[PDB]
Amino acid sequence: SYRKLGRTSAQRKAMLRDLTTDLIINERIETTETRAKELRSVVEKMITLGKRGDLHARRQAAAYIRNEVANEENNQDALQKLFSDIATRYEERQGGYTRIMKLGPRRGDGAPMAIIELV
Amino acid sequence: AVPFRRTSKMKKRLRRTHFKLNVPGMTECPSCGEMKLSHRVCKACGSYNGKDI
Amino acid sequence: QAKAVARTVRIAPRKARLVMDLIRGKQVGEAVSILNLTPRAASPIIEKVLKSAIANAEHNYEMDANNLVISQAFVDEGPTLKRFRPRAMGRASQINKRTSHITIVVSEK
Amino acid sequence: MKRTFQPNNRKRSKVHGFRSRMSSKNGRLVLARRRRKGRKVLSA
RNA sequence: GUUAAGUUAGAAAGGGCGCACGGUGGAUGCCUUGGCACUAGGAGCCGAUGAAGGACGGGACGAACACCGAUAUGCUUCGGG
RNA sequence: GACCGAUAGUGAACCAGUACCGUGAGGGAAAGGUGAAAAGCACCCCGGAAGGGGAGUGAAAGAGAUCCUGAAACCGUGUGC
RNA sequence: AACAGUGGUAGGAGAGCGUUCUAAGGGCUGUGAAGCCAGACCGGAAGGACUGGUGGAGCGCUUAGAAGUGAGAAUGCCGGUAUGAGUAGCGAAAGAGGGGUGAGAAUCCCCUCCACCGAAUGCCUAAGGUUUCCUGAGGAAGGCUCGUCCGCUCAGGGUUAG
RNA sequence: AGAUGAUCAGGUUGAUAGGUCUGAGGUGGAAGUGUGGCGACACAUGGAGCUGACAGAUACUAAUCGAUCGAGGACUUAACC
Repeated sequence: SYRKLGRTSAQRKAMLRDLTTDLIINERIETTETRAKELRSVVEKMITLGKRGDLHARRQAAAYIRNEVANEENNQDALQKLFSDIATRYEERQGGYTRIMKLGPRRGDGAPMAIIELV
Repeated sequence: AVPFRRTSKMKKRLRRTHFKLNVPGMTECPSCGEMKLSHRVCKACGSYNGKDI
Repeated sequence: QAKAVARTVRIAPRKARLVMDLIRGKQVGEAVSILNLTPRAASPIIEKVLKSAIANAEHNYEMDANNLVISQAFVDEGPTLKRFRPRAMGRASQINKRTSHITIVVSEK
Repeated sequence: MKRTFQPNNRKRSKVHGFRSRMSSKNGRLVLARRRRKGRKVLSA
């Protein structure tokens, strides 16, 4: 199965897409846990595409991700960062490119927040 | 679709029995001691599973 | 023994009642842990007044902070504030912005 | 929806106004009533 | 000891009765700065020499009250104190 | 005054014909009490504050700014059965 | 003393209790009045004492008198507080993340992306409102939550015509 | 399995879920390159490429460290002893 997250198909795709880009950039983010659970899959998936490094994969990942900067002083974007840096990071690992450490809840929502990382 | 009678204190309390809060699933922070949720991060130690963020 | 009070704080009393029905009769340190870790609006208020209580004990009575216990702890419905919600059809509905007096008493073993 | 009160200060001051009330006998009697009661705002 | 049969306590998530202590709420009691009805006496009209009633303004100091009117939170000039 | 004593008595004991309602005429409230005297809580702590606990003033602080008393409904804490 | 009797609506009659005030006479009260709360007291009833506590200044008793003289109900009036019930609702519409501030952040500021309007959700301008404008402080109330924020509160300032 | 509780499978000598790799099934012949064609486009590369939940492996990630509750077993009688 898969979650809905209180959103429509389109705007959850947008959520997950933005979040993937944000995570690729920052290498760590705090969100809700459920959003993280749903990221984990697709994020490792894009990492598989990076490990492939083919142009077909480049165009797939471009179809997904957003056109943002990931490193100033380099004119680098999230996509280049993904392939180059992260595939060079994880040549050798087979899946499990993430960690999800649960945090406590939030003051306004009571929502269980959690951070997510690239390990 | 309305109360035919006013509810008495006794039944009001009998209803509000289960209306209560359980405590959390609590543990210490082995790093700097204080308490913590299970499977979750020590906000003050900033630590988890013997690892600092 | 020692006492602390938070008089006339805008919060409903039942909710505070829940939060202190948790801790009635417990050691202060674990009680603070409860209030820090439980997700409710009233726990900051209650740990605040409790912390004030133990401070009063240590400062005005010198009663060995670690060796303390909540002797009693309760809430009293204080002066409400009246408001009105404009419901449909020109009718209004009375609204009771409640208020509470929290009271905590701390002793030794 | 449209409602009864559509404010125009001109219409207010030319109907319910002081010149108007003083124009007519019965409008003077208002001011009499509207004083011995003690109303601060005796007219528009 | 076991087995069988039979008895009976005790429980309290919570609740009821009573008691104790508190809160809220504003009654009750006490009080009056205000009013009600009358008595005696006085006076019973004010205004174009601009009324009654108001608006706007005035203070060293913000608003409002009260007082006052560009002579503006008082000025002569007779008295009192 | 063999009249009222703050739900009474003027509608109005308090900045009321106010606030407020209404286009308008017009309608029309609520709301008194620290203490003999501010002597109105220096100072220490908790706390971001508020609000508390001490200390001090005071005959009294359980008198602390809805400030004499302060009932009942209602709200809770503990406990004997 | 004896004898007999003593259900009772409408309703008639008679006995009284209690409240406020007044007159007189006799009293109580800071060594603690009334009032309030308890109590296992007394009386045939209405009712009345006693003790203790609170309170902190006025009040009973007797005989008479006069009355705004006794409340459980009016879909009564006013006020307060409950129940329903932590229930319904939280008022159309895409937000996410990183930084920052701060005691405290889903909700405030900045940035980046994304999304909505686009004969309109954009620019002007009437009537009307009457300081809401700008800046800086604040977060008790209002904001259908929070709030470090504002069309809220304080201060100040700001509107220039042949 | 389920509104939530609950139930069930698992909790580091373990395949509970995700991810990864194999596949199934579904879609239908990817992008890029080249050839032909003025071009629209077609052919080959190549049952290709892609693929949510499906099943089989895989200790990569997360099921950590903890903590709490939970018995001491009444009496009488009858039989064995």
